[PDB]
Amino acid sequence: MAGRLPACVVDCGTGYTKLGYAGNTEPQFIIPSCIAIKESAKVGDQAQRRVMKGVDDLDFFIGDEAIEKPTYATKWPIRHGIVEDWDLMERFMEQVIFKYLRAEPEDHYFLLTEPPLNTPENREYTAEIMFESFNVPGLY
Amino acid sequence: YLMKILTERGYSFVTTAEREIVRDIKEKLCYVALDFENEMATAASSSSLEKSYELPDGQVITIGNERFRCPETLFQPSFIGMESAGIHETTYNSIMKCDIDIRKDLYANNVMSGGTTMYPGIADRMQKEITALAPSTMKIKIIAPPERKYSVWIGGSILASLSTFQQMWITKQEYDEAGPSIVHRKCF
Repeated sequence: MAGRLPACVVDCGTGYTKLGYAGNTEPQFIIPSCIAIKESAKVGDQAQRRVMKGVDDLDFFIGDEAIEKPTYATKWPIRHGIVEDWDLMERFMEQVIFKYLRAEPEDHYFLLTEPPLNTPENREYTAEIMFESFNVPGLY
Repeated sequence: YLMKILTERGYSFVTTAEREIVRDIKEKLCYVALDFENEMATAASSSSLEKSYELPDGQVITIGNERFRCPETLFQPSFIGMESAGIHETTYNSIMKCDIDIRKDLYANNVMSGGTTMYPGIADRMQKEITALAPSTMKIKIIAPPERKYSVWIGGSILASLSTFQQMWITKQEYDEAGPSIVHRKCF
């Protein structure tokens, strides 16, 4: 059973994420849920607003190697009062999927993980994303 | 300098712990000189400057010219051979590094605080010394309140109430993870 490709698991841990590939017998990965962006706050010069035109103005890196990045604050979209960066978690996972795993989420199937004490809105806004951004054939 | 003065007033009779007390006589009786050259001409010629002070076991002293002499060094750090001019002159130079438009605005917007800012004779000297620096046609605001010293404390007490100001209180919880190693880039 498949899209073109079968199901796989990510366990989306609030320290490290873990996963493996169709046919293996282990998580091939158990890995830092972390990402680094400069937040040194001297917001200055040549100003612009209200215009999403082609950029020269982003400075960011993701995963275990983002831990090395200087002035880049290696944040963690783990859940720890910080929750709101489920916004970044999309772009983050888009990197993971298409660029670390180097994969195709409209062809595979998926299983993903949540805590018992979960509220709806943070997932359900990401459900348009799951089926319009990630456009998966099926998941739960 | 004022200690180096009043040794001349017979004081084979002075200590480390009394700068704190010179400072008292100052806070009671010193004033910012108004017309220093003529202040000296008057000091050289009149007893009217001279006024008494009192000491812990029942002892009077009297003082009056020293009482403006040391209170000129703010306009003459160059007295010691300090490279600073009179301070608002010294300062006015760095203002010259800048935009022209600001200048009457900032003259009409100058603000004073801290302990030693609070001396008598200050502004009525200073505006006329700043006048010795400035271009023509100015008008001024000298925002030098009573308790201006504490106005800086009290402004932090207001700031703390601003909800906008609270919006990134830096926690021990960041530090618990972070250690020290880049708090100077949580800074600018």
